[PDB]
Amino acid sequence: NIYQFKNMIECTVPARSWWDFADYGCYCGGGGSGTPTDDLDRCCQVHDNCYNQAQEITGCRPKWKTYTYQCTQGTLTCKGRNNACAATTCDCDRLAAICFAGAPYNDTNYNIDLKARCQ
Repeated sequence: NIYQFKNMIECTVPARSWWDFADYGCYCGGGGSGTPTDDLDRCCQVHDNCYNQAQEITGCRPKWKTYTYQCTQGTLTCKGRNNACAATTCDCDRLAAICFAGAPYNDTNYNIDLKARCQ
């Protein structure tokens, strides 16, 4: 669920408040269309698409599905006790958190005008 995803981000990117990723570019946070503004935005686009794929699983709701994962000593892991839905969304979240940690963060792309620049 979103609470867990937030914690994954805090796990992989300790040097930044997770809020910095809540409204970035065309894909991070609200909005899910247009051309990704940079590498970080591409991470969010992939995450968006991943959730769309997971929701094709019967009764699978990415934003609310509670999965089993662990974050210790710099390692993020999705546990083996997850059913197909939980396993899928945990992986979507894990890959995005890892993607975030290796992508540059440009302050100029934070809180941009989605209606005007993401068409």
